[PDB]
Amino acid sequence: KETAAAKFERQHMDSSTSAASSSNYCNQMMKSRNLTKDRCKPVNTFVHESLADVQAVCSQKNVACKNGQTNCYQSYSTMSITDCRETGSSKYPNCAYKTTQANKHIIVACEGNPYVPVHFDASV
Amino acid sequence: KETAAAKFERQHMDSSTSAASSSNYCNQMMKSRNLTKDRCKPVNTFVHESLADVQAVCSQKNVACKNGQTNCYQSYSTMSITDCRETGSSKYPNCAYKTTQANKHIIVACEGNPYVPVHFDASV
Repeated sequence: KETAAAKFERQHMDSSTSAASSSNYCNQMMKSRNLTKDRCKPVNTFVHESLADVQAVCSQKNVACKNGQTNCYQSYSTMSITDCRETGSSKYPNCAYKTTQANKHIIVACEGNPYVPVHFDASV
Repeated sequence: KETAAAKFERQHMDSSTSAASSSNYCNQMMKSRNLTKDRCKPVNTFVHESLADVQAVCSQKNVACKNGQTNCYQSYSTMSITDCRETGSSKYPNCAYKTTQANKHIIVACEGNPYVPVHFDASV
């Protein structure tokens, strides 16, 4: 239904903020992006950069993905990212998360034509 | 026949060094730890802290693991870790790695009695 590119954007992009505002950012974002609909998605990272900057990563440092594929790319520059981790007290449907704000390099998996991110591998 | 805890130790503990020595660290360790044996393991993290300090994370902050279950723990403090990522040029049996040294929080999955790390979930 939803495009892989569109899926990465809904799950990992937040260009409208430069950073996680408060400690409640994850609680709010995990829910508005539908990642809490049938279960509490345990982990998720939001990137606070323009789409253009994120798409540009597909042409930066080529590295192996977690699974062995070689279409992974690491940003040369650090980016404003928000780490969301489900806490030990969260119970669906009251999904609860720990918000962690940081500047880190990102690793995404790119595919298609045009060549854009379709998968969030990791942040380092 | 290694236990899941012994496996964790071989793969992710580097108590003997306070930090990644140099840019060759990953090439050396991936090999000596047998992670380059039949194939190049694409990614891996070494923790540079005493085994005691890492086992202690199993009683620190409880978080959801990547798989959704809640036997993961996030260390209270940052720890010295080295990130090893297989580069695009790497070719078995001559595995090539990019070494990244950083001070980050670690998330491990815990199991057994005593309750010790058996899986490296991520660094944040």
